Amino acid sequence: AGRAALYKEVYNVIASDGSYVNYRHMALLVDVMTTQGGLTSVTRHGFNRSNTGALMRCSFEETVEILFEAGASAELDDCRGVSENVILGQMAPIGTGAFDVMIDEESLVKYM
Amino acid sequence: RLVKALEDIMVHYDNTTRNSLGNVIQFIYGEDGMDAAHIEKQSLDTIGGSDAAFEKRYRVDLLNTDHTLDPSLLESGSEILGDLKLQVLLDEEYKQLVKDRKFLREVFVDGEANWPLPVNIRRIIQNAQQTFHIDHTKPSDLTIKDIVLGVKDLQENLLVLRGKNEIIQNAQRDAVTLFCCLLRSRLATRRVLQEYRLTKQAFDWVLSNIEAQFLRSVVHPGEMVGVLAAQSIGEPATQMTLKVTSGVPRLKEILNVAKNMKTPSLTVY
Amino acid sequence: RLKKVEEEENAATLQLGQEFQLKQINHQGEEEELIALNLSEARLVIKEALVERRRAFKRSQKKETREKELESIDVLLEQTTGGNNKDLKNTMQYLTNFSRFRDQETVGAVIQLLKSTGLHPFEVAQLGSLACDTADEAKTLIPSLNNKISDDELERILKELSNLETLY
Amino acid sequence: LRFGEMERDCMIAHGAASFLKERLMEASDAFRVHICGICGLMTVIAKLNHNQFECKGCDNKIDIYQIHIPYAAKLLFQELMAMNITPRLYTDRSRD
Amino acid sequence: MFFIKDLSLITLHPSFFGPRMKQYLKTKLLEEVEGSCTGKFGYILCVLDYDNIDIQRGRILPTDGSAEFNVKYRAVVFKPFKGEVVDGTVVSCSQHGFEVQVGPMKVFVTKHLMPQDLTFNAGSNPPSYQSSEDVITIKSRIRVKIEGCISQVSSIHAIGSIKEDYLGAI
Amino acid sequence: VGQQYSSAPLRTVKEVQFGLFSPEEVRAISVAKIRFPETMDETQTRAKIGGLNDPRLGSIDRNLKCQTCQEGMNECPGHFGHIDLAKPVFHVGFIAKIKKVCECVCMHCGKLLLDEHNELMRQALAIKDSKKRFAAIWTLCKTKMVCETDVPSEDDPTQLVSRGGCGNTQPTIRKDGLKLVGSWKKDRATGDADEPELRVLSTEEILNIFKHISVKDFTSLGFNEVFSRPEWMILTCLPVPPPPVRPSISFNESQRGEDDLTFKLADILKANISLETLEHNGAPHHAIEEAESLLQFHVATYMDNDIAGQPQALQKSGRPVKSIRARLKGKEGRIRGNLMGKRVDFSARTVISGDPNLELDQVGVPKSIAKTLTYPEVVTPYNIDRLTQLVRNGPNEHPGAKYVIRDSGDRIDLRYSKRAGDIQLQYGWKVERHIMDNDPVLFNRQPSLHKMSMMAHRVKVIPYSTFRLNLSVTSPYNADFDGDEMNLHVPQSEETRAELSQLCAVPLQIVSPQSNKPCMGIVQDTLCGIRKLTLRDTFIELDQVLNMLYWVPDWDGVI
Amino acid sequence: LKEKAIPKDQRATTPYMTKYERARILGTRALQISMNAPVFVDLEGETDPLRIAMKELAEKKIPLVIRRYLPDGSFEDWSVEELIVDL
RNA sequence: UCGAGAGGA
DNA sequence: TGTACTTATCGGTAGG
DNA sequence: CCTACCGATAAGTACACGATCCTCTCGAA
Ligand SMILES: [Mg+2]
Ligand SMILES: [Mg+2]
Ligand SMILES: [Zn+2]
Ligand SMILES: [Zn+2]
Ligand SMILES: [Zn+2]
Repeated sequence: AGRAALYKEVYNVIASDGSYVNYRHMALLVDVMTTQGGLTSVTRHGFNRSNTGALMRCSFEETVEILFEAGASAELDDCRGVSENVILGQMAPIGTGAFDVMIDEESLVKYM
Repeated sequence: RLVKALEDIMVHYDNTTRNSLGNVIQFIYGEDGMDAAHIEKQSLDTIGGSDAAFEKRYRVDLLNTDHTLDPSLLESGSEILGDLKLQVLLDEEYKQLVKDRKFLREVFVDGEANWPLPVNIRRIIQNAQQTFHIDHTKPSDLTIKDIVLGVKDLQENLLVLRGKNEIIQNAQRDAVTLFCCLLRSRLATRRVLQEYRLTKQAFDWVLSNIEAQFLRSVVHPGEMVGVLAAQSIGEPATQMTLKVTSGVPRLKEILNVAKNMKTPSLTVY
Repeated sequence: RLKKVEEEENAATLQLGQEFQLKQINHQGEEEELIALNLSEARLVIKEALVERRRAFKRSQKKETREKELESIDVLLEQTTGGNNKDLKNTMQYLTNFSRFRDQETVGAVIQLLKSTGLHPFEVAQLGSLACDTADEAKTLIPSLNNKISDDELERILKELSNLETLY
Repeated sequence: LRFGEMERDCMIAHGAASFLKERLMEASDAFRVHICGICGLMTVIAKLNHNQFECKGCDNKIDIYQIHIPYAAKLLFQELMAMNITPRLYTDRSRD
Repeated sequence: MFFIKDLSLITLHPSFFGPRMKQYLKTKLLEEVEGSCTGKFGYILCVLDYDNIDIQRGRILPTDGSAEFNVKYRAVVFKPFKGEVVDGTVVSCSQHGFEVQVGPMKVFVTKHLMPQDLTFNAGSNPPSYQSSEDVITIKSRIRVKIEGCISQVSSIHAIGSIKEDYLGAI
Repeated sequence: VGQQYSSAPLRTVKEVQFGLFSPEEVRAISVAKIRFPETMDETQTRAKIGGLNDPRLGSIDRNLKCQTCQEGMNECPGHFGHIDLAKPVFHVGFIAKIKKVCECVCMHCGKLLLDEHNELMRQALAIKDSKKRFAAIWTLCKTKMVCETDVPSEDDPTQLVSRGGCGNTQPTIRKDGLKLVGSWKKDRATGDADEPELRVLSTEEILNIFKHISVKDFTSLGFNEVFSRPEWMILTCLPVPPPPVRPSISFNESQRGEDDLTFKLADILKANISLETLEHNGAPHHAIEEAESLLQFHVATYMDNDIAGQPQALQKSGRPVKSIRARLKGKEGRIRGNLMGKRVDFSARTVISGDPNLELDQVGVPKSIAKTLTYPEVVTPYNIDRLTQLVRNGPNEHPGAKYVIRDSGDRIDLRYSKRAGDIQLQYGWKVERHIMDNDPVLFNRQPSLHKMSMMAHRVKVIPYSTFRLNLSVTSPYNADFDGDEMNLHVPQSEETRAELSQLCAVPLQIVSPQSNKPCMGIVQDTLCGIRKLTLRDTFIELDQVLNMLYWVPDWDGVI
Repeated sequence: LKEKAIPKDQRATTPYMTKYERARILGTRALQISMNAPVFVDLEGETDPLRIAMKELAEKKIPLVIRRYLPDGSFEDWSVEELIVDL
């Protein structure tokens, strides 16, 4: 019920001036803040303090603070995120990079 | 903050809105699973209007002299009269149409009919009447079994989630609901002949063009969605030039959460 | 990972490398036993692989006796592989001069005789490669035996190896 | 010209994963570094003429992998080593 | 002694993406593998069975057009051990000792690792090692026990001894 | 690429594990000793002493050297060294973590304060987290200030059983800068009457307690068995970053101009050399601790110089030293400034202009900009005649080339080169050619707020130096032409340019997914004139009616 | 842990080619053509390698196979021929 | 080049 | 300007 | 009817954050 009220409040500010933004965008942000258990702040201590790969988190304010926690607690960055593949300098698993492409020898002969 | 909070979020290949770690935020993107660009503000005619006009515009009664279809609309309009087997499905059609009005009034309690939904049926029928040059003088080539069955057979083809088990099949039915409610509203057995005058050749084309435009309107796996949403909410906030708190100072409270006054005026009824 | 202990020293107490296990894996997936070869076994395997190589190299082109084995192997090494391979010529030179059995028929019985007794494929690769006369000679040069095989039962095999022994 | 966070953000939104990566590497930093596959650090002493690739600390001339990563990342992991932090770069998967 | 092992290895340029690819890749495999000498596997001598080679699929790399193919193959290996008794042929004969060409690897035996009752003969060419009626010259097949192994470059070397029962000249 | 071929496998970084440097591994990892705190000259003649800078690591001035591996500045990755600290010291980052681990595990034995038998202890250890589990473990062992020997009385009938070693009283610990102090109570009608006893807790005491901590006490407090052992939170052996991390810069030729860290690294060696000689020579008891606090402070401000509101440390002149934390801190500092966002090549920027005769997807690039930016085209049988004709035109005639890359990595600068006029051009070679018409290129206007503002644009090479663009595309970018500038990015690969034309095209981005409606509209004169024209009042005579029709590029030819 | 790939039967993925796949398959085929790779379709005097890759898809003569990964690691290998180009 | 200062939609 | 972390005094609960 | 302990709500102190890009010039100990 809390998230349903949260959407009403977010949508009411977008409606106040500048109608409109599609339900999909605000309901995603709202579902992000509530698919946690309670309410999640969109700040350095709210969302940024989560079970996320250390490199993704250090790129938002608490940089060396989080990187010290990463080493002291022996955290492992999964390399599955957007941010950690940008730092590594690899084709990130986003749209074009979310699938791999192989060549088929069965098809190579078929077409000559 | 918004853009950094929703970087990881992306529509996966199994129509589910997950992230980097793999936690689920939404099971179907924005509840319907459509690429936001292929949507138009469409009107649901089953929710709006009086019960007298709704019963007049949609109720089909072959077992009556004044509530039947005139043979100038149907090719077989006189041999379809007094048919009990054909009225069984025309009762089944109107019993689903009266269910739609009661369910829609539960969803949109405010009474508004114009809502954004995929596939512009409004124009798909407007172009069919021009593409085939259909005249209002001569009767159609289709019958009642062709309309009421063809409309229901199309509803199966409109796939969002690729099913096999009880969960995915029920999630598929839940995903369409509001769209097929509009489809039942627009392709009613009476409406197809009374207002549109669709020939069997042009009707089969309209059903396929609806299926084709719907499968085009489905979200593309790889769409960054969260990144898209983060910018789609943050951009209008930049142009907030226009005694309760509103605009950007109120927008900080809704992000911060944030147990301070400003204007906590609760509403009692 | 993180240096590791290293394992153990490579010895003649069947303490083979951390890679060469008594029971290892296959490309297909099965748990196949270790494939160790002696000087007769390894000579007939490279000759077989290079005889079948020229057959495949010339398919695409479309659209016995001691000293006679030395010259025929030397020609085969030049056609199938280029001059760049120095190691293979020295090995094939050494394998044909020190092979115990020349005929593929005799080798089959040698492997059936040895790979059956209950000995590691490396001990078999060492028995079939080195010529031994006394039971004690084999027990000293291949120290992995001792308890693994009986002194008189090992002599029974050693006698049969002199009968299986080929003429040069 | 600068291709910062705001410029990277839109290229993710579009879905062009390789154009963003090319802008980030081929048109900017891009550096090939040898890493020890056993520990995951840049401990490798790569001689590209005598071929003595040896990693002092793991006695290995076999488990060594070269990688194209940005020169600033190489530099960042070296700064983290200077602060007693170990960003062990592993090319092998172990968590599904 | 010599083993047959199941082991694997390749990035292929897009200009070679034609029907004559499977055979061209098989050549790229033997071009590097055939002749190589790894520290863990030993000398890679001959890639067995040129036919039936498993190649699977080549994932075309991110920004370049090259295909990364995994080539599963079978090849003969020459891997020695510290204790492995080997009978090669004497190739180098000198005052210090002798070098034994056991297949593709050279093994060195010092004057101290061999018996004290033998000694080198300088007044005989090719250089020789006498005792009674046993002489070690330019050829002379010898039985050596590998006491130690040297990994060095892509060419394994050893340090064997011939001072024991049943050892020496053969 | 980092130049030159390598005979090693190339494989993507699939995961990155974090941990701490073991002072035992830092000794094996190290190639340097770092005894001398001086940097430039031999002793002291010319080119770096074998103490700090190139003892057996990174090269310096155009010399390949690099501990015999050579390779040169552009290839040499820099090698790590080690510096032995006379007395162990805390790590600035793990100050509260060391203090909170001491507040949980009791001292004198190195064993947990509460272990298994307590019901709340089982309720806190129930979570298999890392920090959330340790968060409860801190609040539980924070109190119950004495270690225990015998404790269960209401689980076994009455008698109590022993699970611990020594029952010594754990003290209350607080922070007074770089050091920690514990308050032992006692005072039960015995020593110190009623006031407690306070002790300065040295790193040598804490480290030996952390060494005696059990293998299960690591997992209970959020530590790893091989990556992050609590003993490595205290530094006994410090690693030294090579020259690529702290360069010499080179002031002219015979001058210096070293990096802020090279001076700071020597300052830790200077603070350590005073203790190294004091511990061996005349020891004045409470005068070595006065210097030990300065070595602790030197290693502290090297990593963190923007510490608590007590010390500062500045490298005279008055400007303060930039620490490793301040160097890679957010906003224009390594993570956000050199990794999340970077400066790029094959880019342009100039004042923008509007045009009614440009296509919606077109961009008017000036001749000087297209002649400066290059696209590397590979020599194929489909170009050859075209590619050689551009090489023939050279770097001054508009459709021309600047550099020709041959079979091996050898750039041929056509601006100079004795053979510029000749050039045969073989297949497989790369020819860097001037930008030409209808080339997919990214055109951008900062701030980049939404998915748009960064779109693909068909190129049209035009005179008059200014970025020309269509009028209707003023809305997605938001900018007008009141002295506004715009970026430009030429893609270098055939794949990235196909990822721009088949994804980010200007007309492909006509309908906005934000408001499910279009994000491009007819504006200004085109919107003002369309109302004036579209009304029953106005008609157009035959003469102007045929020019109105010819202006339409897809006109059928039917009046 | 073992494999995770579901066969070319019983697949829960879209039979249509995603806009990102279309741009990638063209991008890589146009790159390979530009790098001298052998062209399978009959050339009609095409000097641009993307114009070639675009026709290559129309005739369905591309020998590429797409590996569509799911969140649990499982993948379904879809050959370019199997996928339908609506978009 | 560091820093400060100034200036631009 | 707001959040989060950390320590000191304080009324009562019921058990021997 | 009193005490060994055990939860209250306090108030104080401490935390490193805040448009995007771009351009020009001055003066070090
Ligand atoms: Mg994680
Ligand atoms: Mg402006
Ligand atoms: Zn290592
Ligand atoms: Zn170097
Ligand atoms: Zn204790």
